[PDB]
Amino acid sequence: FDGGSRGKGEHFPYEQEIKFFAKVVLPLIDQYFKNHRLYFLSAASRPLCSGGHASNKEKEMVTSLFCKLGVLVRHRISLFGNDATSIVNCLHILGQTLDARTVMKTGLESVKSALRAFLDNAAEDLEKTMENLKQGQFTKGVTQIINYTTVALLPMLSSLFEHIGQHQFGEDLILEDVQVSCYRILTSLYALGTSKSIYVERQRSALGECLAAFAGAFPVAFLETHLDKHNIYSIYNTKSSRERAALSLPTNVEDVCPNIPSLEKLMEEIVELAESGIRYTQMPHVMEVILPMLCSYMSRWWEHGPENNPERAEMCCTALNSEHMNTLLGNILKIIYNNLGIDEGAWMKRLAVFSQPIINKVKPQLLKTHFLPLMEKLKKKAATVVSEE
Amino acid sequence: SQIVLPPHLERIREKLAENIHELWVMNKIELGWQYGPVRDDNKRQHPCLVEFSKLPEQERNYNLQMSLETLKTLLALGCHVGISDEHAEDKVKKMKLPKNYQLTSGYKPAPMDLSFIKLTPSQEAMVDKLAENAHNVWARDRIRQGWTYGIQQDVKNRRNPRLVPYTLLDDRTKKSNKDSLREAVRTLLGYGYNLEAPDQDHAARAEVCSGTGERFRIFRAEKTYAVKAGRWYFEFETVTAGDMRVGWSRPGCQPDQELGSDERAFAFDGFKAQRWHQGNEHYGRSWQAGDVVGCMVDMNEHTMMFTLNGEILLDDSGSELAFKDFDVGDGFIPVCS
Ligand SMILES: Nc1ncnc2c1ncn2[C@@H]1O[C@H](COP(=O)(O)OP(=O)(O)OP(=O)(O)O)[C@@H](O)[C@H]1O
Repeated sequence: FDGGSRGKGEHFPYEQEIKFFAKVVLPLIDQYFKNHRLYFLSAASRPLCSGGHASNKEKEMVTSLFCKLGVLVRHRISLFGNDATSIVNCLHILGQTLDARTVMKTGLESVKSALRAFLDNAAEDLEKTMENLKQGQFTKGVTQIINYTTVALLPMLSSLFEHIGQHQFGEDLILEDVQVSCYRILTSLYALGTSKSIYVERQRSALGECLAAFAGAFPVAFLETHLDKHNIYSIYNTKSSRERAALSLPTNVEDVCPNIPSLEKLMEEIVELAESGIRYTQMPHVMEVILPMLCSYMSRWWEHGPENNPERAEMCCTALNSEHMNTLLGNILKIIYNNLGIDEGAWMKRLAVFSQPIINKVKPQLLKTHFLPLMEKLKKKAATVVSEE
Repeated sequence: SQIVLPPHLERIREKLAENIHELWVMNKIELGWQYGPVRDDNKRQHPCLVEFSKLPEQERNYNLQMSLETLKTLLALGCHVGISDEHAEDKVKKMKLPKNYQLTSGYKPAPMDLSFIKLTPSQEAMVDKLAENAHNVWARDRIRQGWTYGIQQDVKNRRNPRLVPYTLLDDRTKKSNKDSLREAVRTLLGYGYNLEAPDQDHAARAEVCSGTGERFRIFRAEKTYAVKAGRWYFEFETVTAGDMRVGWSRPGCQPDQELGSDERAFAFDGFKAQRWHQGNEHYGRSWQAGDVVGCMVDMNEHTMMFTLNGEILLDDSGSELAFKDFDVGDGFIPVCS
C-alpha cells in the first residue's frame, strides 16, 4: 500500500484485513501481555517461583515481534487510522516485557541484527530530525517527519530506556555498536534540550523526560571521563586499537562527546543558577534538562559509586558520595525554595515524582532539620496554591 | 542397555578409545611413569605400555566399554545427536613438542592443540555428571565385589573411605578423575565431531519429598493465658529464612491445620510476604535470617500490627493494620508455625 499510494488507485484491496489487524490482533496482543507482565520475566530466575517459565524461543519471538511492529510504526502514522496511540501503548507493554540478559545471552542472529538495525534506524531518524530542524528554521515533509518524531520516536526510546533502567536489564544488551547509537542519541537529545524553538516549546516535557530515562538505561558514566578508561566494560577498552582504525571512531572520549559538559561543570552552573535564583521563565531549559540527569544519574550509579564498595575502589565506573548528595539535593532544595515565589509550575511536581526515591535514598539522620524545613515552608506557603506530596 | 548406539559413534569410537588410551598412558608417563618389562605399580612399571593391539585384551575391553558408557550416558543425558562437520577429519594440526615434554618412544603425545577450544559451562556441568556416573559405576562394582565404606582403608576387611557419594567424595581424587574426564571429553570435542548437547535448563517441583508426613509444627502458649483486653506484644526471631508463620491464635486452633487457613488463627507469612486469615492476601515484605518479627494485638480496638526489625509492615494500601476488625471471642494467644 505504500507502493500503491503513489498509484492512481486509492481503494486499498485489503482494507478489511488491515482494519482487522489494527482492531483485533494488536489489542489482543496488548491484553495478553498486560495480563502476563511477569510470565515472560519468569524464566526460573526466581520471579514467580510457582512456575510460569517463558522459554528462550518465546522471548526471541517476543523481541522479533517488537522489532517488526516498530518497523511497521516507522513513518506509517498517516497510514494508521489514528491507532498510533494503541501502537505506542503496545510499544510500552512489549518494552516492559522485554528480557535483555536472556535474549542477548541466547539469541538467534537474525533477531540480533534486527534489533540492532531497529535501534540504529531510530537513532538516525532522530539524527535527521536534528539536522533538518537546525538547518531549517523556516516553515509538508519536514513537519510530517517532525510530528512523527515527536509522536512516536521519543515515547518508544523513553519506554525502552525506562524498562532497562527499572529492571537493571539491558546492560548486556548495550554491549557493542549500541553505544555509538547511544552517543548519537545523547548528543541529539542534549542539542534539543539546549536549542530553543516553538517545537521544543511544545514538547517541553518529552525532551526533559527522555534524558532521565536515557541516563538510567545507559551503563557508562559519560560525565566522569577521567576514570572512564579504567572501567573494563567501557567500549573504549573493548574496541582495542585496530577496531578503532577500522571503524569511524574518534578514539577519544572528549572527541566523541564534545557537546556534553563535565560533571563538575554541570554542578558549578547548577550552583551559580541556584544562587542567582532566576525566574523559571528566563531559562527553563536547565531545570528541566540538567536536573533529570542529576536525579537519574545519581539514582543509577549509587551502587556503582566507590563509596559503597571499599573493595574495588577508584576502579568503579563512577565516583559518587553522600557528600555529593548533600550538596546537589540541597541545591535542588534551594532552587525550589527561591522559585516557589515566582511562576510556580507543574515542573516542580515532575521533579518531585522523579526525586521521590531520592528522599528514601537519603538517610533519616539526614532528613532531620533538612527536609523538615521543606514541611514548614510548604505549610507556611498556604497563600501559594502549590502543594507537594 | 536400552539406549542404542548410532552408526557414526560405532565407527568413530574405535579411534576415540585408542586416542583416550594413548592420552591416558601419555599423561601417566608425563607425571612420571617410566617403562619397564617387570610389572610394578609402586615402582611405576607398566607392562601394558604397548599399543592397543599388543595391549592386554581385557584392558582393551575396559577401554571400549568405558567409551561405550561415556557416549551412551551422553546420549541418555538428552544429547541432540547430529553431524557437525567432516572438516576436523579433513584437517588436523599436530604440534611440535620439545624432548623434555616428549616421551621415550616415537608416539605422538598431543595429536590436537587442546588449548584453543574452551568448554562451555553448560558442557562442563555435563562432564561433571559423567564423572558422577563413572564414580557410581565403580562404586557399584566395588559393592558387587563386597567392599563397604570405612573411615580407614583396609583391603583385608574390604573397607574403602572412597565409597561415599561423589559430593561427599574427597577433593583430590574427585578433581583428578574430573580433569582426566575433562581431557577425554575435550579431545572428543577436538575431533570436531562435537555432539550437540541439550540446552541445560532447570525447572522442577524441587524436592517436595520432605522427611516424614509432617509439613509443619505449631508452637503456642497455654490456653489459660488467653488475653481478652489490653495491648499486648511479643517478638519472634527467625533463625533461618523459610516457611514460617507467626501471629495470634484462638484457643480452638487445630495442631494439624496450617495457621490462617481457617477462622481460628491470624498469622503473618514472611516467606511469601502474606497475611493469613481464612485465606491469603499480600502484606508486608519477606524476612531474612536473623530478622525479628514483633507481633502486636489490641483487644479494645480489635486491631493487629506487625513489625520487621522495628519498622511497621504495611498492607497493599497505606494501612498499618494487618487485620482491621475481629471479634474478641474467647481470646488470643501467641502462636507460630
Ligand atoms: N585396572 C585399572 N587400572 C587403572 N585404573 C583403574 C582400573 N580399574 C579401574 N580404574 C579406575 O581408576 C581408579 C583407581 O585405579 P588405580 O588402580 O589407578 O588406583 P589408585 O588411584 O592408585 O588407588 P587405589 O589403590 O585406592 O585403587 C578406579 O576407581 C577406577 O575409576
